[PDB]
Amino acid sequence: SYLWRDSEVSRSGSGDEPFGWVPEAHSVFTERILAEEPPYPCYFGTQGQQRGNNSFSAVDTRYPDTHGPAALARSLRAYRQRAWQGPKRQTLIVFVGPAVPGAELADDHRRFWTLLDELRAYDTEPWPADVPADPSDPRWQWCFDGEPWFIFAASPAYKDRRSRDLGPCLTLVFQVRRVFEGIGGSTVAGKAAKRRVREGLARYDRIGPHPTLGDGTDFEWRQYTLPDDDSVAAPDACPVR
Ligand code: HEM
Ligand SMILES: NC(=[NH2+])NCCC[C@H](N)C(=O)O
Repeated sequence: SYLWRDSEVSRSGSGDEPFGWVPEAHSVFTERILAEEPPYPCYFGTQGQQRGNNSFSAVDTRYPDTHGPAALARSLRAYRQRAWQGPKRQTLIVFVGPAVPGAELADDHRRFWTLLDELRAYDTEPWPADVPADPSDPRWQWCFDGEPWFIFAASPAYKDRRSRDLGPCLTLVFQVRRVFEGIGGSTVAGKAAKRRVREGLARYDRIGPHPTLGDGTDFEWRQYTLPDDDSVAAPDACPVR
């Protein structure tokens, strides 16, 4: 019941109630993604926003038993069903709040991995057979509710990689793999997509595309939590589990 379309987010909370900080986080996020000049680097995200294809949820760290990982697992199951109907290019954006002034990027990434770990406990489906369960396997991807996802962390502590600063809260961006159908890495369209996004990053960010994004697949976990510099994590060092 915490899965929201744009028009529903304002009813999340009002004032100091649980989620009372969500409507403002939603507005900061949409302002970032819809900004005109320079445009947000990912036109897919911008187009998804414009087309009503982004859904939202939240975690309120003050109330983990009612507004935390158990509820987010329910929201994610509902989102997964939604993501397989209508437009292929949908995204779920989950704000984790209230915001913590001065948090370091490493702290927000720690919080990200901890939240994924807490979700695994609430998964009602077995881990997919086509995906290795061992997070040190080159082919590991995070899975939930019977399928792999692409998931990444955004944080206000991304100072140079501004594309990943979506507002004052740690923000989790979830997609089922369906979003990439038609823009695989070998495809003409997929190469054009990476060109276009990376041109956008070269007009928006203070640091270029991270090496773990590739030239334009092993150890995808490193993409979930890009650093703010050119450091490259050890491949077998995924924090999950
Ligand atoms: C609110 C939704 C979205 C946000 C906030 C978002 C954000 C980003 C960001 C920050 C990047 C730069 C690389 C990175 O930091 O990981 C990126 C790249 C990209 N996004 Fe999105 N995105 C969104 C939706 C989508 C959707 C729906 C697709 C579906 C096709 C998509 C496809 C891509 C691709 C292909 C890249 C390029 C990867 C590369 O150059 O190697 N995005 N996006
Ligand atoms: N935000 C992003 N980096 N999006 C692109 C994710 C693509 C994903 N690594 C794949 O193999 O399909």
